[PDB]
Amino acid sequence: AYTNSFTRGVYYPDKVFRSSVLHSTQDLFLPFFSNVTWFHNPVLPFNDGVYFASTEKSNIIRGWIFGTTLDSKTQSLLIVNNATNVVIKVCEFQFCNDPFNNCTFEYVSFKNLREFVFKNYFKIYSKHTPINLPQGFSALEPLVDLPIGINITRFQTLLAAYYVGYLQPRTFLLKYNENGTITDAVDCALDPLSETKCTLKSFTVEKGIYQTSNFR
Amino acid sequence: YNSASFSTFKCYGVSPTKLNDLCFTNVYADSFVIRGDEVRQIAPGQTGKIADYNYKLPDDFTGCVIAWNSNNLDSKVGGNYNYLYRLFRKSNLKPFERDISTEIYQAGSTPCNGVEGFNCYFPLQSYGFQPTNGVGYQPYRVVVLSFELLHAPATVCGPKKSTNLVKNKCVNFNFNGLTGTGVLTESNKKFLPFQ
Amino acid sequence: QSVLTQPPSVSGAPGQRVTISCTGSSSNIGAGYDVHWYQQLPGTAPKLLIYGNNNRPSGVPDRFSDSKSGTSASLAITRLQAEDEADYYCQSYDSSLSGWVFGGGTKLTVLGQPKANPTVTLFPPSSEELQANKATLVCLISDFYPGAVTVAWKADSSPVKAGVETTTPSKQSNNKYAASSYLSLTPEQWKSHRSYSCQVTHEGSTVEKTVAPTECS
Amino acid sequence: EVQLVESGGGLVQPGGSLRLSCAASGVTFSSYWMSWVRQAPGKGLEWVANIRQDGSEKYSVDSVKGRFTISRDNAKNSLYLQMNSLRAEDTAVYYCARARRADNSGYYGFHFDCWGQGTLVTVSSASTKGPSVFPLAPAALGCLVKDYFPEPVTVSWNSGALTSGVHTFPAVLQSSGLYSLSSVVTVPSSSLGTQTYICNVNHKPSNTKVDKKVEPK
Ligand SMILES: *[C@@H]1O[C@H](CO)[C@@H](O[C@@H]2O[C@H](CO)[C@@H](O)[C@H](O)[C@H]2NC(C)=O)[C@H](O)[C@H]1NC(C)=O
Ligand SMILES: *[C@@H]1O[C@H](CO)[C@@H](O)[C@H](O)[C@H]1NC(C)=O
Ligand SMILES: *[C@@H]1O[C@H](CO)[C@@H](O)[C@H](O)[C@H]1NC(C)=O
Ligand SMILES: *[C@@H]1O[C@H](CO)[C@@H](O)[C@H](O)[C@H]1NC(C)=O
Repeated sequence: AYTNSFTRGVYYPDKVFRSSVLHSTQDLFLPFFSNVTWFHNPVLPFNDGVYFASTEKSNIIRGWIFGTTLDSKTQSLLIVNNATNVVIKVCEFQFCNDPFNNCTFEYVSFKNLREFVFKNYFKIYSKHTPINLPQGFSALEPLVDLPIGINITRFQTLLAAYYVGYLQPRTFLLKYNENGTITDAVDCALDPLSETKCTLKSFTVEKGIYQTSNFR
Repeated sequence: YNSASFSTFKCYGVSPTKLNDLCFTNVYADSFVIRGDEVRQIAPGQTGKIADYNYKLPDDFTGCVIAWNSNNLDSKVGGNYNYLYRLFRKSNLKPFERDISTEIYQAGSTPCNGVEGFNCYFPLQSYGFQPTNGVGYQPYRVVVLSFELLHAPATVCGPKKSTNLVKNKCVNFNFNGLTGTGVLTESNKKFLPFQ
Repeated sequence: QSVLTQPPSVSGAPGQRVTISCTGSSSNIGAGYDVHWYQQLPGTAPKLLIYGNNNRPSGVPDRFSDSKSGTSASLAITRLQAEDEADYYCQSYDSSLSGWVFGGGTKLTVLGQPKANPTVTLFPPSSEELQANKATLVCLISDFYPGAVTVAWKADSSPVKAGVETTTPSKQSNNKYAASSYLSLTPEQWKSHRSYSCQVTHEGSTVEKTVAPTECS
Repeated sequence: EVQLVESGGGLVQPGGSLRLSCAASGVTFSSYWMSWVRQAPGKGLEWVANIRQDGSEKYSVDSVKGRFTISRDNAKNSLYLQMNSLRAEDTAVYYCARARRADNSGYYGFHFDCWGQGTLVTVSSASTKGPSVFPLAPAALGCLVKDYFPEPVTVSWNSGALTSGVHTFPAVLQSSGLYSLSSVVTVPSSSLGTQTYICNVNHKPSNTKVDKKVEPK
């Protein structure tokens, strides 16, 4: 299944407050109006980080798995929730073929729209919130960053349905409001008006003609 | 910096006397042994045959190459022959790309089928580290302290004084190594807890 | 010190199947270094069975496959034939030592199919041996199968003691083995005991072909 | 092919000293610098040493450190062994067959290029002597090759014309400090006197040839 990603997967690009500015940056973002893939079991390629979302009541997800092989003779990244704590763990794991030694690191810390983003040292963002792919705009805050680096090429979820789509290196314009929170954005390369809004650093473009770009 | 050991304390983008009143986002201490002459290839932008297959650097590096002679330690009285060069690869590594490998290089027309010979070369060979090794070909220890200096919040900080805060007067501040002069006031601005 | 201990025998009939072991420690077979084997009967060249741990060497057939993990290798034969009844060795590297490590030795075997009965006699010392004032006796247990035979022979009806020796592998055109047992005396004591005689037993055999290998005949 | 041929074997007293050698026939040694290797008699190969182009060589403490030495000369495409204080278990066949060190080279799984035909360190307080062979009047006839040195020697029947029926037991040694063995042939008993039966020993090592016709009384 393939499903619309519209106005979704924006996150705060760094640990800097910026009230009342239309800031602009090049980074790994989910492309606007592209396809998130929708699911109902499988492993997936961790192309260049992930945007994730799910919508269910009974708190159905434990956590996530990332790495090269997902089986022993290289260190692989695991995350678990056992209600009282989220756990992060990294090991040359002994995993089975259907997971519904020498560990290098460990750490501990429609009912929702369970949004999360992961990017490779390693970083995590979210907007785990009640809203009762879904429409509208919201921005993911950081959750964790881990000062570790790994050759990740595969991804999986410890379980029903969830959405997945991979970030790409793009220029964005970001509307920080009066409070330093992102509230709208322009995906530069989406269409000619979106590079026009980016060319003149604005969320409104007056009537006219504008040189936005070069062709060769 | 004060040590009587170090034969080189070369540093780039940071001075070693300023280094103790500063802070870094992380520091990576990249550690190994070489023949002492090869210190010339442990420098940013140097076109090193050993560097490109063993320990590369950025051409725009920030860090210190802290090296000492260790002949008096590592060269055993019966002769040391423990450590290995890497002599060959298909291509040059990226700025800190390690690449453990087991693969025969072919330097011409011969087929090697994963077994060595003339024109069929394995990547590694012995460092001769005799206790009698003269001067330059001795085991030299190196730590390359790589320093990251990113706009991210710092984590590896110098042993600085920690002054009391003053508000509503002009002061020459330094917070996490970020430094300037100003009137400091507590403010209403709603920083998110991660900013 | 360290050895890749190997099983002394494993067995299949002509055309059948076996898979074996060559077992060291985590300091060798687990220490990233892979394993090799050699076939070698005495005075034959050590014939290497493995290449890269992904191939066989030049001309070495498919039956000589091998498989390795944990703390052991496991070489094989499918399509066993009689010349495979031979000595073999194994090799790798050991981190507990400076250098290489070697295995305990293996004998592949064709199966013990027929109960062939031994021939039994001591080949006589001649009166011509007295040209050097001396005599010689061996008890022969030729022509049996499978495995081994009960060494039993006597002098003056008293039993011969400590005279045991190893059995010899299969003959051509058949599978039959041979074995022997040995004794010595001072030459005048060798005249003084007369009744050198064999009473050998094997799992099919009923009676001996025993003659009189006396001294001075 | 790296056709490796071993050479320069010797026999000296316990606690004596030697020099020995082996060569890659017609093929340059600088690509394929093999280490010394040997059998332990009745058991596997024993780890003697490793080698490298640069030197960096190591030996086993278990039997060969403080005694053996290793070197080569590419004008002569030959390995050498300067050796001190002989020990009895040194007595074996020696092959010069693989090159890469304790530090991994070639691949994490090796391949072994050529095992030759064997040179020998040999050790005893005996000296060269010929066997006390006689006709052993038996047919299923055989011989016992008492009291000789050194081993090995070529043993056959009718100068090799009777080889198809021949079988030889495990080797023997006597309180004299000297070797023996027994060889057997199984042939018709009724053909005696019209067919000839001879045991042959081509004894170039002892300088005492044996080629004697046998018949019983
Ligand atoms: C900045 O934060 C303030 C709260 O600290 C937001 O003001 C509230 O907004 C909600 C609706 O979003 C109203 O129901 C409240 O009555 C407001 N409270 C106050 C004290 O004004 C404000 O929305 C944020 N700024 C922007 C531009 O959205
Ligand atoms: C998603 O992918 C399909 C092909 O599977 C493509 O036709 C479509 O334009 C894409 N976009 C949306 C929003 O469906
Ligand atoms: C990363 O892992 C993949 C296998 O998933 C491998 O093909 C690739 O070569 C690895 N890259 C590096 C730099 O090791
Ligand atoms: C379960 O939760 C406790 C804290 O309540 C934590 O210490 C423990 O590590 C968790 N165990 C697992 C298996 O996640």
